[PDB]
Amino acid sequence: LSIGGGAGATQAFLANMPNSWISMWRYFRGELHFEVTKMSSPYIKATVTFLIAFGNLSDAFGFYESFPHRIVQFAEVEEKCTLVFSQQEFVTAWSTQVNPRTTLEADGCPYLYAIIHDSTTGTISGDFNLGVKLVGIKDFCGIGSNPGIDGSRLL
Amino acid sequence: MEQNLFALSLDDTSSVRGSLLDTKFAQTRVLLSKAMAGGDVLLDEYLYDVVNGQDFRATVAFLRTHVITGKIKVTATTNISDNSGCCLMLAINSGVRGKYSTDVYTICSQDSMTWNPGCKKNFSFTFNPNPCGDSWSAEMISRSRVRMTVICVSGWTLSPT
Amino acid sequence: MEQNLFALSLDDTSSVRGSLLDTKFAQTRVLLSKAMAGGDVLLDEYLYDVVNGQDFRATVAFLRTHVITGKIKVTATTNISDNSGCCLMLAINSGVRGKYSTDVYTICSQDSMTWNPGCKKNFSFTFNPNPCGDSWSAEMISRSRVRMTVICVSGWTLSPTTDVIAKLDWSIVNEKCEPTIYHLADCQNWLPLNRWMGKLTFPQGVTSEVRRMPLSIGGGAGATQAFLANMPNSWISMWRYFRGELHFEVTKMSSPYIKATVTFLIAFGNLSDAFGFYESFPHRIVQFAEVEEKCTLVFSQQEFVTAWSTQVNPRTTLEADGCPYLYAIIHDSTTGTISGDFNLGVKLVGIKDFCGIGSNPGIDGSRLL
Amino acid sequence: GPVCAEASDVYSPCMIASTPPAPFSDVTAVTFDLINGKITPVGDDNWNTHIYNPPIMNVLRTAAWKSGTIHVQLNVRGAGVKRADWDGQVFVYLRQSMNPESYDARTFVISQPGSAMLNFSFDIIGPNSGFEFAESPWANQTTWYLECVATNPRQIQQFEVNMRFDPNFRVAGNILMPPFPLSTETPPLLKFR
Amino acid sequence: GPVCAEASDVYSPCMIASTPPAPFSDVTAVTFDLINGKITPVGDDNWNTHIYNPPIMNVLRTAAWKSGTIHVQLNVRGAGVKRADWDGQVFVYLRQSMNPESYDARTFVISQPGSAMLNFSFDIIGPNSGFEFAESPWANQTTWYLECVATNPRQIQQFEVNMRFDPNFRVAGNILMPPFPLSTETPPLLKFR
Amino acid sequence: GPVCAEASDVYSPCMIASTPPAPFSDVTAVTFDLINGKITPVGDDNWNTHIYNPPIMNVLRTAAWKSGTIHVQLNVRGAGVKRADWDGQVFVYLRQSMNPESYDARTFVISQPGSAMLNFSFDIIGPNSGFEFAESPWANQTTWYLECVATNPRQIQQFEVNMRFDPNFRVAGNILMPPFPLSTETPPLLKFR
Repeated sequence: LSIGGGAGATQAFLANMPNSWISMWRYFRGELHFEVTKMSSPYIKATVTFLIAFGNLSDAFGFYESFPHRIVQFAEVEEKCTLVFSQQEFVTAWSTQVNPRTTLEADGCPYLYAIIHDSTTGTISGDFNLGVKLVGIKDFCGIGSNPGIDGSRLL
Repeated sequence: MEQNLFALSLDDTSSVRGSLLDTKFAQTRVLLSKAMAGGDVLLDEYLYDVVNGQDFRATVAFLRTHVITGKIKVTATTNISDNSGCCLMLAINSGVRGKYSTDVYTICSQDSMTWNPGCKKNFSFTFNPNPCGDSWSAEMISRSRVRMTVICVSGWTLSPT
Repeated sequence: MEQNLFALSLDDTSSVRGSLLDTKFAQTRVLLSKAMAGGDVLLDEYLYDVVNGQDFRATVAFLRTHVITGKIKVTATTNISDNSGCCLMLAINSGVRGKYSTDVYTICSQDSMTWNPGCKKNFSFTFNPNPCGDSWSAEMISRSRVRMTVICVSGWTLSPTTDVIAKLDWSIVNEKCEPTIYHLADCQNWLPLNRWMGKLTFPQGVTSEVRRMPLSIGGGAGATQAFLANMPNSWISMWRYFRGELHFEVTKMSSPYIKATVTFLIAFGNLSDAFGFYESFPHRIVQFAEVEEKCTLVFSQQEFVTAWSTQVNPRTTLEADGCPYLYAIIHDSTTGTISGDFNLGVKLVGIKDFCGIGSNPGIDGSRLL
Repeated sequence: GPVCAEASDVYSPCMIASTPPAPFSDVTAVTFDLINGKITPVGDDNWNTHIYNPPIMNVLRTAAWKSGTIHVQLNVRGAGVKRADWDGQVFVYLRQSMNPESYDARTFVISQPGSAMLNFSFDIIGPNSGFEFAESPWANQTTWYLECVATNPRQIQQFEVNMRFDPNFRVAGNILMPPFPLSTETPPLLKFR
Repeated sequence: GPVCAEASDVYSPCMIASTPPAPFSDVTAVTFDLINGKITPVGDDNWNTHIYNPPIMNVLRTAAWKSGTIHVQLNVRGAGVKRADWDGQVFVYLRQSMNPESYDARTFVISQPGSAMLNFSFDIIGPNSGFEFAESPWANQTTWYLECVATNPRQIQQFEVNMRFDPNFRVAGNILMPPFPLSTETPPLLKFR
Repeated sequence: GPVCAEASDVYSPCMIASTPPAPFSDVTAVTFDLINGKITPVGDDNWNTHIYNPPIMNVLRTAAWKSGTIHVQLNVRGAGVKRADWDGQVFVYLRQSMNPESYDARTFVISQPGSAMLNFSFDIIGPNSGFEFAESPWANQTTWYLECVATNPRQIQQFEVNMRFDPNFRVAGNILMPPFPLSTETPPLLKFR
């Protein structure tokens, strides 16, 4: 959720104008909007669940479902699904961009989580791809000017 | 400051209410074979045991409430490609004795639920563990040995990958 | 039947509410030695860690709620025989660094709670973990490393037969969490300092007893080759001179068996220890019922002619001192049918109608009491 | 110009650091942690690190959360040298974290034969409700280190840091610290006899 | 005068260029393209060209259209030299296009024995609705090159460009760029051992 | 002081004059006619007189009547000299007419080892309705000559005049001029090879 500086790439980061611009502030917050698209054949069925949580979370956790979340299924045709995360899912603003060499547990900024609720499946070999794009921030709030920090985490 | 404690918000006997988030007290993971023509027993287990691992908002309050007032909502999640069929069933029963029949006709006499993950993505319903009362506790269905079951009624018309 | 799930009672963000039963999220067991005269550290631990073992109705929801809306209610349980005294304290602080001072004056600057299990059975209060917000999460106080502490301020006036323990009932009560920020406004309606004043000790016998406390609480409190100071006290040191209505919370930490009448008043330093006519100066006489534990002292503006220096130089003779002093004199004589001391906890909680005068250049350390 | 503006206010000294004694001639620097009161030279170079206890300094390391602006005056004193020989310089770098990526906040460079002073001011603004807990791993908050470097450590004798709180400052929350070692001012003339 | 004004704000470094190593003694200069982040020395003179990636720098070359004012602080560091020997100078030229006809925007000249800094600010104003697409051949729009020259490249060691966005700045439109090479800050002391 | 104010705006160069080549060592000066764009050295001393054609310069000699204020920035560049040897100085005289009686308008004196710059501004106010036709024999109107002199013509290499129009400026009336000789800027480095 620290989309500052831009996205990853070997020995260099690439960034559009917007993202590059929000990097202008140190910390920030506001209502998050998201547009998750299904890019796999409607044959590849799978139920994914989203939520905001922190990094220290184990991969074998399991009780994600105790945190406030949204469950997403896809009808044979439905293509887009909008995710809204109100101000109540963040206690306080967070750093726009954090240092790349930061352990996953030392990270103190929220994360958008995507967990498989049940299990992906199909009668045809294939993958269940999902496009996640942060479209905008409602009631944005930029805090102080950001000195900067070269590059950013890689995903 | 100090205060008298005998009379505090401590002798609460009321049943768990709230959102389906503070109400979620159990999440069980049940697997399906890559092939099962019929009569397969996907998972059988005493109802009360479905909580063993679990630890959700409602879990804790579930056990510690002497008298529950609401039905249990069980919701299954599972979808398969349009070109494939299959039929599952979840059925609860008040009790069981000896080497019982796991057949379909045997379990769907009491509260049951049947469906096809091929056309209807996720299925769910509400039941009442105490078939002759209007109340029931965690310790209840544990002692009266309420058994719930999951079976495959008809195989996959086509095998998933 | 089947149903759409994206829109269900699943994206609930609301803070935990309910009875003190569904609100109890932590129960910590803290022990007491069969003997501990003072300054003992009963138990120190990061706030967030108080939940480690715990598993109550509210526990689970406590961690998984992104934003809590209610204060935390901590309740201690512990009683001891009428013929014995003792004084405990639970104090939370926003953070800690390095080998910190576990002393009393250091921790009670922020939200704290003091009491005597000898006369008041169980003590509790509500605090706000986020001192500058109105919200806070479980993950919050875990990262910002909020440390809470438990200390013994005055020993047992008499030793119990066995070691004892006091339980804690951490709950998230339904109260609005409010901030407590310090401004630099020279004139303030009310400013809290919770700066400790000292552990007064009155030995038995008809000994002529008197104690002085510097009203020049600048720089901080004493310590060998170094001064220790909390944020508040450290902050008021920002001004040269000051004044306003003084509030004080004097607690009894000795067994209710140790009876003694103490009299307070504001006076200067040059006063002799064999004076006697203190009682001609405006004062307040304090007795303690078998159970009464706290007594509030208020000194209005009329007890000070003009503002006074926040902090004065340590190497200043007691007679050359020109700043008021809070006095504690024995009116009659401390007494008891059991060997023990009549300890008194004096803490300056706040200044009503504060008035800070000019910026203070500073001055290293401060008098030692 | 040849006239000098009136420069007022109270600016109690907080952190002072002297350059290594002779014959150390290499270029060396020092880093000040303006918010927590910790000084650290570059390598194992011998500097004279002193942390004072002004009422202001104190509040900084005893106050968990802080928000507002800080006024700073850095003074550079040098050891007497024939003017026309001076080659010293001072590169002061204001930054949020020494981690090599993070870029400078502000950047100064001055070459004053003898000694000079430069006043600047940063803004402590945080994520909470405007407060930034000095280096807390919560929102991966920073602090404010001010790294000063000297070209010729022989001509530049010391870096003095003076800071004043701006009236808009506010803080809440106490951080339990260890007793504070009594540190007095050493500028009076080094007089003995 | 002898007192120094408070000079605040955040001014992250963007472009830095060092003068050719010895024995190059001729007069040489360098040109900065403040809006696109491209540095180019005069001839085939060996300079040390580095382009950093401050949040600010980034937006400049990733934003097609931009309108507002820009604050700049140019710093000049020099290699230690006996003061009374300094003959260096720096002629900074702010201009819209290097095409020989086009006349300077602003013109500066300074001779600071040791090192100095000069702050100035230009206004990016364009034909669209007030926006000027950096060098687009549409309205034959320009950019803003800042050419700095050094008298004695031996005494003047480097030109540092710091720039801050003024609050009235606005931009719209993204220009697809190639991945940005990771460029970190080299000022920490060149310490090895 | 050691920090420098932000000095903005556009100040296109108008008139530039270089001091005579060696071995001319006597004291010499030059006079600028700020309003008509005519440069004239003292005697038959060899200076390098160049008149540029900024949009601003142009209007000045093509506009008969003019009223308002003018901003000026005079820059002095000098040829590299060991600092501790500099004895140069510059006496700039702003005046209405060279006729010996007429007294100076404003008077400046500066001695900057290396090179400096001084900004000042006069007010073109006339008898018509506030307009002053540059040197018209009507109300025996004047103009504005700015005479600059150099102590040591060897250390001081040139006088550069930059001027910006203040927004309150207004002009009316055209004066037929002869075609304007194309005059380009010669500051780029005198690079050949």
